Amino acid sequence: HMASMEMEKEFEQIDKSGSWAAIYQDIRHEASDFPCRVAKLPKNKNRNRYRDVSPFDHSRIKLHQEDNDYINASLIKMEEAQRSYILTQGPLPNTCGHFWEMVWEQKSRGVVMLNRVMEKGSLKCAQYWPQKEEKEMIFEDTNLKLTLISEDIKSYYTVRQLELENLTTQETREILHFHYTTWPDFGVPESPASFLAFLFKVRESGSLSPEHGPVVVHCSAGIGRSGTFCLADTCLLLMDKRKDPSSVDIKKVLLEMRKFRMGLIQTADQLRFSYLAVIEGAKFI
Ligand SMILES: O=C(O)C(=O)Nc1sc2c(c1C(=O)O)CCNC2
Ligand SMILES: [Cl-]
Ligand SMILES: [Cl-]
Repeated sequence: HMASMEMEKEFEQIDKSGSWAAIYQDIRHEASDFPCRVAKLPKNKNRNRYRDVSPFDHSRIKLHQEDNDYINASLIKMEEAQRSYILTQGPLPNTCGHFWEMVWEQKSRGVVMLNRVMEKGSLKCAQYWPQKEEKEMIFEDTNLKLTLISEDIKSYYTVRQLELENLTTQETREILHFHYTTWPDFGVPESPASFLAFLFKVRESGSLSPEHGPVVVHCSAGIGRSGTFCLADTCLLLMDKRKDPSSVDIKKVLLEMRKFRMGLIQTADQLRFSYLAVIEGAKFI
């Protein structure tokens, strides 16, 4: 609760001085810079959505195949918070099989999608999941079948139940798809409240629990909206875990996160929203 007070005070000071842009640029300046050799290999060029968004070598997810283990995905491991997330780009038409291979191999229970397939007339992500029950998808390169089991469309987000089957073994797994449909690219959710309800729904599902593989989180690039979501979740969690006397430094936590994947949170206003969500979330809880 001491942490709640200090964070509100910090928020108000930043807000009054109009320092969000400067503080965000400071974070960009001091963010970790690690090699992305595998990502930059010529043969992986068509596996990357954006030339300026790559996974670091040290934290990238490796596909368990022998010919090419590369996917644009990173493991964010928050030690104190005991949270792990896989942040990845919105799959390309040729990497949908890879995406679901990763989900299978990493034993993820949930996938958090923070974008729409089409945004402002532009394709931002492949249609990597089935839209009708009787029309399943088969990914021949990775030998997986994907079936839409059910779908619940709400005003701010959609929750789906998917069934992923390893065709090689005929083993099946239930995957939860949490699709936030009202979060504009390079923007913020319509309110802290609707963001928090979404986050709480993801939390309640067990998808973030140590008993499962890490949740898969993605937007178009897997850094802007994806970064905002994970930062808020982790910081909210730390607000609860840490006893007085304590504080939660959102800037430090974000820098910690950026050790695992570049460019997490893409605008100063997304950073500001992160503060708001954590502050409001903590008050509610
Ligand atoms: O989807 C997000 O929230 C996100 O970070 N998107 C990003 S990050 C990023 C781009 C995009 C994009 O969507 O066009 C394009 C240029 N490079 C950086
Ligand atoms: Cl969509
Ligand atoms: Cl950046």
